[PDB]
Amino acid sequence: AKYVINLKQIAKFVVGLGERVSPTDIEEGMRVGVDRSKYNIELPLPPRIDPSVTMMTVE
Amino acid sequence: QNIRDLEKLYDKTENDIKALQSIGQLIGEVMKELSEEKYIVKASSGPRYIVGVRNSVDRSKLKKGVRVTLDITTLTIMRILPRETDPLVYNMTSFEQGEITFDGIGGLTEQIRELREVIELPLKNPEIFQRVGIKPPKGVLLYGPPGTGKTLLAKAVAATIGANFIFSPASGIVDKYIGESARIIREMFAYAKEHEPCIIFMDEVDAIGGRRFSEGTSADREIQRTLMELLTQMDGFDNLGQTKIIMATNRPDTLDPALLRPGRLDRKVEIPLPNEAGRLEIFKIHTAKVKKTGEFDFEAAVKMSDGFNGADIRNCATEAGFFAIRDDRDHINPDDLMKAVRKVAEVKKLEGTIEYQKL
Amino acid sequence: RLSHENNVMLEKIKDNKEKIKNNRQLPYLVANVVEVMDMNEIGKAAVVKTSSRQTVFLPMVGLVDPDKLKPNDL
Ligand SMILES: Nc1ncnc2c1ncn2[C@@H]1O[C@H](COP(=O)(O)OP(=O)(O)OP(=O)(O)O)[C@@H](O)[C@H]1O
Ligand SMILES: [Mg+2]
Repeated sequence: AKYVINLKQIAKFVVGLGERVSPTDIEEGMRVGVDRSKYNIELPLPPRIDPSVTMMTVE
Repeated sequence: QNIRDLEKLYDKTENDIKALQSIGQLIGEVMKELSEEKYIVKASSGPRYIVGVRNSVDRSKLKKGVRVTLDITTLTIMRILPRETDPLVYNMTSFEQGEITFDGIGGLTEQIRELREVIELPLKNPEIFQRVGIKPPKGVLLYGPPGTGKTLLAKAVAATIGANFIFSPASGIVDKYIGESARIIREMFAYAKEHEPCIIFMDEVDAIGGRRFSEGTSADREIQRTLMELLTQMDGFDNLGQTKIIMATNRPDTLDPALLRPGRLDRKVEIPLPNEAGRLEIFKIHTAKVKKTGEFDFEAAVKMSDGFNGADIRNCATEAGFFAIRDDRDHINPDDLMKAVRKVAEVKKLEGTIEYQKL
Repeated sequence: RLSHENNVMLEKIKDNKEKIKNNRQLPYLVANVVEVMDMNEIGKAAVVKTSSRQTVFLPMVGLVDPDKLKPNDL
């Protein structure tokens, strides 16, 4: 299994896993904590939300 | 053939190994000759460099513009690579083909003559254009109501006549990054100069053709730069050598007057709605492949299809075919064309009353 | 003669494939092939265009069908 990663503006690498995440935990649209050197899929992250949509939540 | 094919597989693996030994090289553009061993080469990355050349490269063929290969480590010129074709230009000229010919176009015979007097005549008879003294025309702005043949004519021109065609969508040029909405046009016009004759054909140009705003937003300001880049490479400080531009739209009113000037856009061939005798040709063309099963006198359909525009007649053919299917009959009947014509004519009221001004 | 040569060359093929494997390791960069030329006319050499904005020329391509590369092919 190979994953295509779209680092915002540095590159468009094609990368494998990093052994810290199950192969079924990554799906298209998810944000990946790609490793800095010898890039790898380490930690999936919550989907990006615009900050301006955050304070509109009464706590 | 065991041993021989195994040796062939060995040659393939050896080629893979040789590729594994090889390395890549950057690509730049030579812009100066400081000395016999010092050149000022640009790079696709963007920075300039002072690069020493090899010993085998012919120094004579090194002027402003020639593409060269740069070794990644020491930045040394290696090869003399020829001119470049941007991939977003090959992806434009490599359209399929188109199977329709000038026979398929019906009713349009005078406007076909007007277009061919600019597309074919200068490219195949540049002597009458000399003693008479006329300056050869450049632009042909096809325009008319939506759905009369403004695009089908371009497909016929691509199939017929010849010359290296370049189909150009309107939005297929605009990119997000700064300037790339104009670099694409620059390469489009540069490719033509190396492939004379060229019949560069934009389409739906009212996307990048709008009357330039005076207080538009940021988006409408970068497009205007593209309109400037397109505008200059037709009458600017250079002569278009052998490039003809065909230009199609549905709303010529929303076109920048600088682009509409006679001299940039020459004879403005207008494709009108089919008129009576023209519509009979459309009916004959579009209802010839269908399994006709009667004395198909389209005179009633010609009378009723008032204001019908081209593709609509094809839609009457399609709806008649559908109606024949509704009764499981395997071929359309002359009284089933009538139902389809009526059904399409009723829907024609949904469309706005098509209005346009002869420029 | 044929038997021993064939048996040895199958193993050497396995060796060549293994040597290929030690360089087909992730991660890769992604580039769009700009245009493929046969420089021998003046052996297929392509001109990739990396996402890092570098238009890197290649003396020759490998591990990929040289005839099955078209412009805008990731
Ligand atoms: N004279 C004609 N004879 C036969 N078919 C025609 C004719 N004119 C147009 N058509 C039909 O028009 C269709 C092709 O699109 P068409 O030429 O109507 O678009 P257009 O008016 O150029 O479009 P746009 O509004 O996007 O600029 C085809 O289905 C073709 O059969
Ligand atoms: Mg059209």
